[PDB]
Amino acid sequence: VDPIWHSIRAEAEEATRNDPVLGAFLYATILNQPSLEEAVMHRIAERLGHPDVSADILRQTFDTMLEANPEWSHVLRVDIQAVYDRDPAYSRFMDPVLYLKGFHAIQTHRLAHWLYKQGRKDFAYYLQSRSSSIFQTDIHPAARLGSGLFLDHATGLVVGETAVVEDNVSILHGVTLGGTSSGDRHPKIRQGVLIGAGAKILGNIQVGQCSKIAAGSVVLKSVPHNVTVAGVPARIIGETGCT
Amino acid sequence: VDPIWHSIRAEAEEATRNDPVLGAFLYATILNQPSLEEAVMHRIAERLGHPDVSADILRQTFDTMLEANPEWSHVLRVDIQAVYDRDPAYSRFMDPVLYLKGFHAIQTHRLAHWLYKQGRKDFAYYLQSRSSSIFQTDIHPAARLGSGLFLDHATGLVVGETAVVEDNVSILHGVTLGGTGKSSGDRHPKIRQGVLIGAGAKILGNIQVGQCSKIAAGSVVLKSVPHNVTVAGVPARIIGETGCT
Amino acid sequence: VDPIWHSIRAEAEEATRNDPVLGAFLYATILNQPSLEEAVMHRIAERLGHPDVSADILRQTFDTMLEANPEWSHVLRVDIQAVYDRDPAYSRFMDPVLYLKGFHAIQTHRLAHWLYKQGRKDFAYYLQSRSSSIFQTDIHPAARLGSGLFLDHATGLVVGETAVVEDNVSILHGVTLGGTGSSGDRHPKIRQGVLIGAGAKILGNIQVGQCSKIAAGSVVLKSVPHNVTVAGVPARIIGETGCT
Amino acid sequence: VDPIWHSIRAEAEEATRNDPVLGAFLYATILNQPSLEEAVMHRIAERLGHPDVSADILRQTFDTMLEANPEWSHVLRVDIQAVYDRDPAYSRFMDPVLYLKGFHAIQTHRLAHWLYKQGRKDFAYYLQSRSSSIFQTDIHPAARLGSGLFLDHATGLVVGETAVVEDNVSILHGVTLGGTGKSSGDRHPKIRQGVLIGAGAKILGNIQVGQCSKIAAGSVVLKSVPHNVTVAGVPARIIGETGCT
Amino acid sequence: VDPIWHSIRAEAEEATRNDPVLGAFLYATILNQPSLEEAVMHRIAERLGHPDVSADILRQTFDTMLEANPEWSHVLRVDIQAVYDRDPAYSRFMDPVLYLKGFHAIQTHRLAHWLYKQGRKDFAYYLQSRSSSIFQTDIHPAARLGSGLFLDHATGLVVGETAVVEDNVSILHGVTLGGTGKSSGDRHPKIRQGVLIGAGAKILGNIQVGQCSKIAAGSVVLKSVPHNVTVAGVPARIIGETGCT
Amino acid sequence: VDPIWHSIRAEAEEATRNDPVLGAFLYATILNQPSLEEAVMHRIAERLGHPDVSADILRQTFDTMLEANPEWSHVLRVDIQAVYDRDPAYSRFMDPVLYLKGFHAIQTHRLAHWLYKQGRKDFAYYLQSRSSSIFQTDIHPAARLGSGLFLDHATGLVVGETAVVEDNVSILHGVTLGGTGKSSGDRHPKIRQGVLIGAGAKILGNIQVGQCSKIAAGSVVLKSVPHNVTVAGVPARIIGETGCT
Ligand SMILES: [Mg+2]
Ligand SMILES: [Mg+2]
Ligand SMILES: [Mg+2]
Ligand SMILES: [Mg+2]
Ligand SMILES: [Mg+2]
Repeated sequence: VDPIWHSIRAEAEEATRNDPVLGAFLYATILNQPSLEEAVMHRIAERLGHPDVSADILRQTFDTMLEANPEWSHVLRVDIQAVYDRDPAYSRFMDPVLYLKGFHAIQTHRLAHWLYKQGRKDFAYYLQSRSSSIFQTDIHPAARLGSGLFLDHATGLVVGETAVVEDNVSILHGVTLGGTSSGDRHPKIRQGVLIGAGAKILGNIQVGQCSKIAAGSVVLKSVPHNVTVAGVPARIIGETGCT
Repeated sequence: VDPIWHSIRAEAEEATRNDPVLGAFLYATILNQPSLEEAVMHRIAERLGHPDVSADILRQTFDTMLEANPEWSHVLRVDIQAVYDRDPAYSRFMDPVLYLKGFHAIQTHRLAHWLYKQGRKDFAYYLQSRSSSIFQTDIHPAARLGSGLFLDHATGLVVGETAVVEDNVSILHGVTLGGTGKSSGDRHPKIRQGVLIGAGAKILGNIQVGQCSKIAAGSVVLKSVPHNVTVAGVPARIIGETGCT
Repeated sequence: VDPIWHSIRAEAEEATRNDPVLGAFLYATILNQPSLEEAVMHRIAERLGHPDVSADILRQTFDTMLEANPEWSHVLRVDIQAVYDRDPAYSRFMDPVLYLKGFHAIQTHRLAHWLYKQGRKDFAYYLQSRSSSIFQTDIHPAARLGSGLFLDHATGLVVGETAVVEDNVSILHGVTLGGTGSSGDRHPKIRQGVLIGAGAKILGNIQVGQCSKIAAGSVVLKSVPHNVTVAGVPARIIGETGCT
Repeated sequence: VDPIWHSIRAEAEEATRNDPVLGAFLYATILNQPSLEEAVMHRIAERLGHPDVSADILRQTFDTMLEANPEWSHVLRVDIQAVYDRDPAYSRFMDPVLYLKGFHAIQTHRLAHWLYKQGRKDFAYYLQSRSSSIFQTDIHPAARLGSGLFLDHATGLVVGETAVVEDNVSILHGVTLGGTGKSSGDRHPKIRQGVLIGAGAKILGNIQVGQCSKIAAGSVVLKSVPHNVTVAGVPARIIGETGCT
Repeated sequence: VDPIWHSIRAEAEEATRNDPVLGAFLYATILNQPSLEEAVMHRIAERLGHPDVSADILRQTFDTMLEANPEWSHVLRVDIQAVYDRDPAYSRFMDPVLYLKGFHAIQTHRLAHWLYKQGRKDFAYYLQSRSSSIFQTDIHPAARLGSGLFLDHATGLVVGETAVVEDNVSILHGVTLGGTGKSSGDRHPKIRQGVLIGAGAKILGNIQVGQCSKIAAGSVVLKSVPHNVTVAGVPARIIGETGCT
Repeated sequence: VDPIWHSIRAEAEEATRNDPVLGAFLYATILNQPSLEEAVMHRIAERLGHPDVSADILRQTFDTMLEANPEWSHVLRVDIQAVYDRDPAYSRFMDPVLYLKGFHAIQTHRLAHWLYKQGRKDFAYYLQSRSSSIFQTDIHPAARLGSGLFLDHATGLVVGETAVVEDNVSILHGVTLGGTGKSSGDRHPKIRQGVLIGAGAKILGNIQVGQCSKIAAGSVVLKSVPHNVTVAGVPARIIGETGCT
């Protein structure tokens, strides 16, 4: 049972038929692959590949991560499901896999996070640098991100060293989870939270579960659960629930 | 008669004499080209090319768009003329064609939009994905952008699926024409002709910005803006009257 | 003696020991290089290198800039020292040289700026274009940037043609030093020691006085006195501060 | 009508259907191309392309050669027909166009040869160098090669600066059309119409190989060869009579 | 129990410690690989990879042939064993896997041969074209090559469509197993077990070279050669007796 | 003074004005370079560069060789002078530096030879493997080559582990300095000074070719040759007197 994988294979076959100049891209990336994991690792490694460190090295490293962490198989599928559930602009499971840099960046972080805890700090920093340049997402490898994360549009995401994001969170573009203290100094974003475009959340503060942070908000103090905050500085302007 | 082409040709010629190391780039992109259209498609294809999908296939596919849409020839030139007229930092028609990712992003979108309407949705998504990563401009292929569009600096632009931008619009970096977050069906802004949108501005929801209006940098616009006004702030308020360029 | 360069070589040697698969990257960019300058020029050239204009051409041109501006040797070391002193997420001098695109964007501008003063505007604009696309930093070649500059995270930086930034300034991502809405000199002057918060927009022919701090998300449309903190849309003075 | 072209397009269509992963290669090289000329020029540019001199610059230059030498359209097709008639290992018109380096090298020579005449000697020598490295054919740009030329397998062919090859010749791999002692002047072979040159044959000096004759494999030819003979051995000696076909 | 595999890993580890700049190459090609088969496929795919057809697609296609053809695992190791035993210039099992183009060209043909039989003739001919350009070995995908084949130096190898090379054969560079002889049908040589073919030798026509025989460098062979002889000369003459060993 | 270098710079300058599209190539390879050494190292590294092992790593390793072997500065110049003096087909000192794979193969070998002597055997074999594939010259890094070596056309050169080539030797394409089949230690030829070796010639065994002698094209040399003679044939016989220069 892997309904997502078989959906993705069917989409890739139709796409190839529908546009056969894309067949090298679709066969290499989806159709020739033995699994969804290897198709995701392959695509991300090809986007991050560079003369400095080949796609192959990245792909091979990704594989060793997947072997030290077989639960990523589940997390990964939950992440794809998040996009499929939450983004109306895209209708296929194949879309975050092939196209969506936010999805690419999340799994890249998962790689660099694992590497970083292994003492492989340069590899992790390399991935961090490459993701920042190619996906425009600067996430410190020490950062903790939950499963079912939705990073929509993504451009300009900054996430600090001691930041934590829990499960089922949605983050848009232009968001900072940063400082400025110099110990634990970055936000903790509890489960189900939505963070709107351009929001700045600064300091070791907490954003309560199910809360919403309106676009352009500057959040300088903890936000309770089930509320909506907005503005510079952010004040409560509404109530909400984990919908 | 094509004064934009011939002036770009003479700009490239001087640039090569001035800096001979750039001769391969200037000849391949401009001087060896038979037309402005071909030069523009070449430059863009080269910026977007990747081992996943070669610049050649992008270039070839661009040309199929120009065949099916000859009016792109005119749209291309008014988009160049917009940069020439509105940006004081550059003085040559060649500058947007060679260097400015905003201009490249616009034409990329026009290709993707055409492809999307033809049912070639993976090709359109691929271009949108590549434009987002390379030009930092995330424009859904279903979005509708008019001619005379000036995308200045560009970085961080997001334009939603149901957005419409009319003619002679100018948009700065860090601009979102997006949704509130509910949110389905027509849920993205309508930007009427002559509008200027300042840096970092967020315009959210199926709301309209009336013709010839100006949105100051950093504004968060949640309700419709009438024509002929300037709005600023979080949330936006009308601060002044204003007119078209 | 060049303790910064000698620490980097040591950091890179241990790095390859620790992770040998990165040996090609680390030997090519650091250990094989005769100097810190050539390691920095080489990394930047590899990042910006493209079929259109090769890394080799970029690297060669960088060396000519170095040859013509000996003082860059000193400026480069103060910029590195700044990341080391001011950023708690990184512990090695090698970090900005290898990974930090803000650092790479600054030295890229110093090259484009020099080129642009030589009349080599196309080479200048090509660098500007590439840096805007690869490092997400759009700095006009005519802008002036002082030494000890720290560009943290960098993504979305926009710096206009007439902008001036003095020594020892720190600038976060999403910053605009731009204009609104004119003709000539229309861009800000950021005096020494200033800190500019994430997302902050500083527009027009205005100045931010020495040691001042602009908070995250501030929109600054009037000149800011020395030794203050400003915040808000639009910004107002919310405090007093000094240099460090 | 251009029957060769139309056959090639149909063959490329079937090929893509039979093995879709080859679709990018087959579309970019054949199906997206507007003419046979452009398909051939494109494939060759891609094979020769390098970071030193991009495929694009090679492809643009080639197109410049075609404009100044409209005769090439014909030469190209008779070269292709030569392969289709003389090689039993291949059944399709597109085989030479996509795959056969001997064919690629002849058309590279034609480009180099024209450049050379134009005083563009670096570009000529660059192609010669790249062809020698990638197709293993070293042909001096000053060499003259006729049409209906068949370079079968090709590896290790060397053709001297003053060599001439007439129409309808077939040359195998390992063939030297080379020099003898030193000497500076006219010093390489003139090969007349219809000659077949066997594998590994060495033909040295300003000597002539007459109309319709056959050099067997491994022959060392140091003296002129009459028309309508077959020669063989070291030193090459006549062994039979032969004619054209 | 894969003593070849285990020695190769150990050679790669030592080589990386000895020359750390080669670490990316040796990790990616050896030490990050799960098997000898995947390392050999990877190396070959990287050497033949091109923007026309990526290394990735080659590697994926290779892995498919391994799947459908489990026999190759054995043929591969008797090939590698052939090199270790027969070449005095190289001391490691890692050497053919990484460096030796003759070894690469052999395994490449085995892929192309399989594809050709599946009806994927274009992919077979692309591999043939690419091998001929990069390894200088032109082997028709319909040629039948036995196990334990040693191709030493390789440059200039040409093997016709109807050729058959039996097991335990050694072939030097510059060798042709070719035709006369565009007669169509069965028209290329049949080389029997244990044969040694010297540099430069040309074997032409549907003829046979019998077991354990030795063809001296430069020989031109136009008629069947019996078992257990050494032939030499242009034309080739039996000059002696020889045993297998 | 360094007249070779100055002449190359002037040639380069002239070439770029003659053909501006080649400016990126000619600046990056010659005009932007501070020495002849660095120009030659750069060209070779760019031809040999691959995703497996970047041109930068090769170029940096070549620098290391130069740092330890300042003597190569002279060896390099006399190698360039050999081409200028001996090849009537090219009139500029720049020609071998840019174009001639035989000259590139020589300096590649000198690097590989030095690495091999340092115990960096894998880097040495990789260079040997790459040169074989890209220049078609298979030279074992343990071979000793003197200065003033002219490798004309080069395709198919094979030089064995224990071969020695003394100064001012000229070797054509298709040449083997190899072994016979009774191999142990020294099993490859010794070519003394001033020898000319003709195209396709095979010199097999631990035999010696004496001073100023000439080996005619196609020859198979199986026993030692005294000084001041020409040999020819299969196998080769002394056919006259000669004397070199
Ligand atoms: Mg390509
Ligand atoms: Mg092409
Ligand atoms: Mg190059
Ligand atoms: Mg590759
Ligand atoms: Mg030559």
